[PDB]
Amino acid sequence: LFLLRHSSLYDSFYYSNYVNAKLSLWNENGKKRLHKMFARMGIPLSTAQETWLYMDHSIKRELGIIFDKNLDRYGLQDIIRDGFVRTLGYRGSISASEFVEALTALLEVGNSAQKLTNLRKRWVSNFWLSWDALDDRKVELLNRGIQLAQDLQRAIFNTGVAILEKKLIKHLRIYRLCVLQDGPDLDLYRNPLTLLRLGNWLIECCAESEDKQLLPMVLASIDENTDTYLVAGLTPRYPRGLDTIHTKKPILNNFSMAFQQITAETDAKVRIDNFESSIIEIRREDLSPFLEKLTLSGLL
Amino acid sequence: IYVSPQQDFSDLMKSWKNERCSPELLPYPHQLMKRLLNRISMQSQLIENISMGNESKLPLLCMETELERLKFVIRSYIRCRLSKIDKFSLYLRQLNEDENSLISLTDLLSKDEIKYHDTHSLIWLKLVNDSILKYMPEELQAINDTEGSVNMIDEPDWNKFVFIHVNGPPDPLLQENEFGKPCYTVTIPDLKEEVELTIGSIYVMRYEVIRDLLRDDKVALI
Amino acid sequence: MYGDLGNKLVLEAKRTKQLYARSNQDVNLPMYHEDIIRNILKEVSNLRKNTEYLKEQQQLGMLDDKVAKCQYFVTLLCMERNKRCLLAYQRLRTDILDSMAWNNNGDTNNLSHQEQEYLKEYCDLITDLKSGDLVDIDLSGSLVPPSDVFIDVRVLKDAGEIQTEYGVFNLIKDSQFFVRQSDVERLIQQGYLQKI
Amino acid sequence: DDNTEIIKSFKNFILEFRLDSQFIYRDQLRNNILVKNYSLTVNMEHLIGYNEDIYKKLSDEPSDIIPLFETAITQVAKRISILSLPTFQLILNSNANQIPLRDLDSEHVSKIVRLSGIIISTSVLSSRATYLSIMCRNCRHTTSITINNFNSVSLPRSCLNCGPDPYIIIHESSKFIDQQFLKLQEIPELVPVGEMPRNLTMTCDRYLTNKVIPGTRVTIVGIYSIYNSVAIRTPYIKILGIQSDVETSSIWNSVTMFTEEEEEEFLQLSRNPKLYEILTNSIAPSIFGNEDIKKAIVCLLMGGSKKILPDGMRLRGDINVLLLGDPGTAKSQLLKFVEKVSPIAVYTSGKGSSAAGLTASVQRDPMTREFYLEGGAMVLADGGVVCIDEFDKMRDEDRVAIHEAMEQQTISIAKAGITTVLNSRTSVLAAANPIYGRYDDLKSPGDNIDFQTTILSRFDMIFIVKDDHNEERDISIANHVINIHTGQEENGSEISIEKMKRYITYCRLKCAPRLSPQAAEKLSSNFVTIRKQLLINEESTERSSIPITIRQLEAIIRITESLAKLELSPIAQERHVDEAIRLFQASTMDAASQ
Amino acid sequence: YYDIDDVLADGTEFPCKFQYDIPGLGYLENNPGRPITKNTKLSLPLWLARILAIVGPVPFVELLPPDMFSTKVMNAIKTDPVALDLHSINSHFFSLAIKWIMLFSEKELANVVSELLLQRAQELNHHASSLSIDLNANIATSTFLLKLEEMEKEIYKKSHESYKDTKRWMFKK
Amino acid sequence: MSLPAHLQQTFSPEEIQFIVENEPIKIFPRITTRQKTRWQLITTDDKALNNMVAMRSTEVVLWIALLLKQQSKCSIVAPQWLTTKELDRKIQYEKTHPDRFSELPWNWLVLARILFNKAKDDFHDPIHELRGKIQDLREIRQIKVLKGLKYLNESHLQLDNLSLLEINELRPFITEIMDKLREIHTASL
Ligand SMILES: Nc1ncnc2c1ncn2[C@@H]1O[C@H](COP(=O)(O)OP(=O)(O)OP(=O)(O)O)[C@@H](O)[C@H]1O
Ligand SMILES: [Mg+2]
Ligand SMILES: [Zn+2]
Repeated sequence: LFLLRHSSLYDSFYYSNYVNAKLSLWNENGKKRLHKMFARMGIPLSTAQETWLYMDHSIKRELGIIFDKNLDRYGLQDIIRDGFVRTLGYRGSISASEFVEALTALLEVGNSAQKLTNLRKRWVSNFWLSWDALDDRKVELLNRGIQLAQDLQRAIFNTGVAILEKKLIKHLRIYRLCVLQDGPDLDLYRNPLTLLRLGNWLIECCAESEDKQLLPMVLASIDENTDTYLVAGLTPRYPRGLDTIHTKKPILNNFSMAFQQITAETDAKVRIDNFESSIIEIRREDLSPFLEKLTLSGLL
Repeated sequence: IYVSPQQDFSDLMKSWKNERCSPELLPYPHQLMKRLLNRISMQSQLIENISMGNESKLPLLCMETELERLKFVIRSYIRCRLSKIDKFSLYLRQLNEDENSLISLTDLLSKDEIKYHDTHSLIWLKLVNDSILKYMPEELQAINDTEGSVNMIDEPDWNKFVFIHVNGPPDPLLQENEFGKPCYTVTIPDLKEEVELTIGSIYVMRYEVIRDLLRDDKVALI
Repeated sequence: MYGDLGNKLVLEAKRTKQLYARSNQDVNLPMYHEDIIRNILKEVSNLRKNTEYLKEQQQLGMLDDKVAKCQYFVTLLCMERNKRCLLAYQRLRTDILDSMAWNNNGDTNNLSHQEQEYLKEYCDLITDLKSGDLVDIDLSGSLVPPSDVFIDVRVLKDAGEIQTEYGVFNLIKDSQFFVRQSDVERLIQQGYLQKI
Repeated sequence: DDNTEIIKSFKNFILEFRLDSQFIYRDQLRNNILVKNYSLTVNMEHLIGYNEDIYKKLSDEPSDIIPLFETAITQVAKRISILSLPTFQLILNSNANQIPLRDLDSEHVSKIVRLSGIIISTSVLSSRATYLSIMCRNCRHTTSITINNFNSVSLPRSCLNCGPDPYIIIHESSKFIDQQFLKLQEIPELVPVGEMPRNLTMTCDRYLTNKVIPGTRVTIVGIYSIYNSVAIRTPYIKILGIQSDVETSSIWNSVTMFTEEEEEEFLQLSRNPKLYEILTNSIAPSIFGNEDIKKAIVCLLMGGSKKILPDGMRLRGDINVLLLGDPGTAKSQLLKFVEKVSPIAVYTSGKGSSAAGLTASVQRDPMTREFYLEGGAMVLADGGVVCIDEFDKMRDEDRVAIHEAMEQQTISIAKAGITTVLNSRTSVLAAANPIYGRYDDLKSPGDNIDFQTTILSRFDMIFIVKDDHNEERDISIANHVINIHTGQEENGSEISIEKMKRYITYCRLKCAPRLSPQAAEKLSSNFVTIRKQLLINEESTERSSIPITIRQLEAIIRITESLAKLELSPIAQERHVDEAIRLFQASTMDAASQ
Repeated sequence: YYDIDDVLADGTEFPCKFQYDIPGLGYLENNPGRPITKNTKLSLPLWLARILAIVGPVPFVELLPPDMFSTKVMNAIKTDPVALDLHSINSHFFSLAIKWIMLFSEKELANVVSELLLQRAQELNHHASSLSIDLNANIATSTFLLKLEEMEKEIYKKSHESYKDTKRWMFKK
Repeated sequence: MSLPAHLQQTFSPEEIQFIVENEPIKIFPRITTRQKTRWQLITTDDKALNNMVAMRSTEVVLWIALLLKQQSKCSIVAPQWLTTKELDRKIQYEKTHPDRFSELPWNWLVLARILFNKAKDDFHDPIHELRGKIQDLREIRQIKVLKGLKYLNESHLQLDNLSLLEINELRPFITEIMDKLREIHTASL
């Protein structure tokens, strides 16, 4: 669940990739199913939306049993897991996943060639906010990171809702394709990490499920201040928590090789300077020929 | 009388504390400061010689830290002295202008302090003469007039209240009290009082009455 | 009356002193109040004219001793008051300039020509003092006692590979160093680095 | 038994809590005792962190547990302050979800709840009993009673033969505290569909009294209890903590409340070389153009300086602005933004207003049969801005009641044996339309304005806004509105509403500039020139409908003083005089020339 | 001599009464260039008043009792030193009182002023010691601060800064 | 001028700490410097450091001790007065005598802070108990200081056993108030 200990239980179930994937919370049916689940668990809606600290202690203590008996009905049996929780005297307790989420949020939104250099300088600066958050004396930074993580997850959820409602995810035999052109929050997706977050959200939702053959996904975004794309190849994922011989085997990311070969053969002034070779920057005009060549290559 | 570097450092610390907490400008320890500067030079040369040439890493760090501490102490002492000289330039000049006075700035100040005093006095006098003084009549053209409505020479606050700690001799002036503890007796002329200072006790006295004991090193400003 | 202009100038001096006290790190002296000082000097000249006229009247006139004494005393006291106000204002400004000079190792449009010359000469004097037997010490150094030998610092403003006496520090913006406080103390003083 | 253990647990919490190396509550208690502030503010998150059982006990039965906490606080204070003091007050802070005022029902009885609303009425301080000294009529037996103000106490029914109720209170030996009653309404945005706003009765004690003024949004933490005025109980709220976004203490007192870190943030902002542009851009960011009107609104918010002469004559220091324009000019939106940003403001409609609504109303108490005076928008908005929308719609009778308020800044009432002169130091921002709904250039200005000159002279600046159909401006406005609909600089080019409100309060409470002789000379020259031009512009057919009197000179002086105050400058120079003159020429002379 | 507050204190106006007929001293009076008759009552700055009073047999001027050292003010000081608002009475009250005492060699005013200063310094130290704490991360303090004289303000600032620095050093992480 | 205004007539807390770190302290060396390079210090004595044996009590300067502790080459022996029993005895002495101050070391506050921040595992007793005891002692001494501040006069004043940090904190207020009282009395004569 997303930041269970620093938000409400309703928010924790709502803004979770796995819960949305297994319930489709991006439409009204998913919300109705979630409300029905909460009603059968015996937790009032007002109680669920209460913050974690002030939630009724009886329900908080019984939460483990309540989940043990009710999550199986709705297919959320995988929510049960064992993690590491760290506490300091007279302070709140924070789990490892929540700490990592706060650090990533600080890294992402913490606060021609010239603009690119300025953006990369800003990211380098955010690195130091993330570094400072690792200290026990700087807890205000951690709280700020938690709030930014909540906001970023909300924005990514809105963008994913927009993508899925419009049916923007074109399906080609070799691979899937999704291109963002006129979203409300296009600026947030200049950072590769936010784009990867959105890509993971989309991969878990409606793709990990539906019993559809695994297919690599292409996610692209556009920034008007520079008029270029940020293409990011994403490897497919097996259903979460499904131990199997084929699930035991890993899935490799072949997009770096195909992108490099296309760039070398073609002439579109593509950038492969990023460490993650699957993320490239493409000029506005060249994306259509690049995708044509990608489809015709068949090396994905 | 040279004894050992530790005693020199202790005396330097005592002088620094007294200068920081004292109202007046105390006499300069010429010999002690010369010894300290020479020792700093030799120690810096020794550190350089050792460094130029892993068990020896920690000692070198200790030497460098010690050198930095000593340099900071000397720097703070000298800067406080310079500020005091700034505040009493006219006083100090008046001291020097008088011949009956026993004190002379050569004993009361070092050569660097004398040069700084003279240069700053000349510069400030030039500024105020080119700005203001040249327009006033001859009667008001003196930067240091003591016969005016308000005296222009700022003397030290002799009766300033300071904290002291009585330590005793490192004693004709020493005498015992009723309770069998050693004590000192000082008088306050204005109030016609007698104050009994007990060794090892902290007091808040006027500087003038404790001046002799402080000079003799029987008490130390906290 | 006569001392109102001087009183206003001293009020402005008090305002400047309060501004200096309130300011944390950055202090910029206000503009030299040339007009008020000009008016004060004109008033002093008028008082001098009054004194000369009184003396001439006493030389040849019907003025008596008591009237002459009282008028002369009043004029002299007014001149003393104006002189005191001017000197207090100038001394406060000079003290602030002195602190500024010591803050540096050794805009100006607000200063007057006399104040600019004074600042230049004082900086020269500070350098001369630093050139003497106190060369081993750096008089214009930090007044905070040394506490930690090694500290973490972060680059605040980009700069090339500045070659300091202690070593070469390629100050790339947003990069941390684990170095001695003494070596990079000056860089922190100028604002290139930060202790964090 | 259990009470002693609860008190011990609270004492241990007070004496042992620490998040790094400062005992927060111990030091806070010592500091509060130093300044004779017998109270203690406790953050509930810290209580939860220290021990969840204590929080559970506190939440289960607040009315029975809080007094034990107060006793523990008193004991710790005595230990920490006296070397071997009335009962201390407990003020709570929490971040729990706010319950809508209308959602408060039976389910929330005798529980700690957090809610926000608007204060509409406050009562006069009363006296409660804490320590009572009593004596029996017959045998004269001395006894004492200790009373806590939390209600789930009476004089003994039986003496300790004596008849029923034999004890009589001795007053000179008793101790009392302060009590106040407040009326809290629900926020307009939170009201359900087609329902009148709901009122709630609330009470505060000791250090929570005289903390809020009517018309200010507040957040309240308290206990949802009930009192029997036969099968029903009247609900009410027992206030435990008040949190408001307006420093009421600094508004009704010459005293000013601002942290050192605040004072130094507002000085740095004032030091900005171009603060005027930042504030002009910070007002109505969603409205295109209207820069001059935004500057006028800035001047109105800042206000001028008021002078009281030795002879007793008082000079107004508030700036009034009128907006006469065509439909679609965004005047009402500007009025709403002004009401939102000003520290104190009331938004009223001329149509839906009355003489007694906008000044003060004689009201008879139902019980005492005595007449009292309630207050209206110009008493509730004292020290702020009154936004009178639809100014033109107002009846003559109603309108005429505003003159003294605007000019003399007082309200004179002689009704039902009540003879008093109230204080209304307010600024009026009004919007209106011409007679025919548009400013027809064919007809004379006199025919386009039904306002008598007497009311118009009081407005410092009059803006005649005419909608001109220009293709470029139309395209720009359409693009701006489309971007607004389909769609945060905060890079020094604009400051949020809260910061602007705080800066306005600080500037008003800190600076009151004065004109220099050069400013006075320039202003006199400009006034002579303007009056001469107005005299020349006169036509034999009609006399100028827009007036130019001494009030306009005073208005220009006020604008200059407000401009100087904007930068915390003690003196106003010719630089501000030029801007004030430009604004006057752009608005009032522009209206008059047409 | 160069201390700003001392210069301001000497500029305050004190009542005076001339004892001689001095033609040509009208500029001190409201009107310029007219003779000033004896016994005329006017207010002069302290710097001119003191010297004229001491110098001048019958001196030139007689210093009348000011309004800042009147029976009403003394009674208020004795009744409630802490609640008394000294700023409205004068912003340099202690400096002017010390100057007046030095001028007139009187002990009653000295005793009253000493008692007032001690009783005010008690509350001054209380307020200076009182420091704020940020739980998430007044009225009486400001009410008393509005009543302080300039010297008391300086002492308060010094003590408050010392306390703040000590607390910061103690609780530095 | 040369010296800032806040450093005039008083010491900053950092200066008080610097003064404190010149005092000796006992340590347990975790290395064997003694032979069966060489420290050559000019401010303190270097004989002790050279003749240092493992797990043998030796005396060195506090700042040198902290420098060694940073390298985990010496365990600082906490002062005897910094035990729970001794602090309790001092609290009892303070409570029984409301007129005097307990005979605590002149550097107890500064040394306690330094040792708590730098040497946390060296203490035999729990740190929180020591912090609570120190806090209680500080409040009692503050009460005594407030009670004793009522006797300021133009003549002398005695504050026995008061520590260095408290004197540094109180120097401005006490000094200025007594100076003004003396000025008034002098003017009276
Ligand atoms: N420049 C502008 N920028 C943005 N919105 C505008 C602008 N001008 C007008 N509007 C919009 O036009 C509408 C006009 O309504 P509004 O109540 O603000 O008008 P008004 O000027 O008060 O006119 P009326 O006299 O008819 O009451 C509002 O939605 C306002 O948002
Ligand atoms: Mg409208
Ligand atoms: Zn009875």
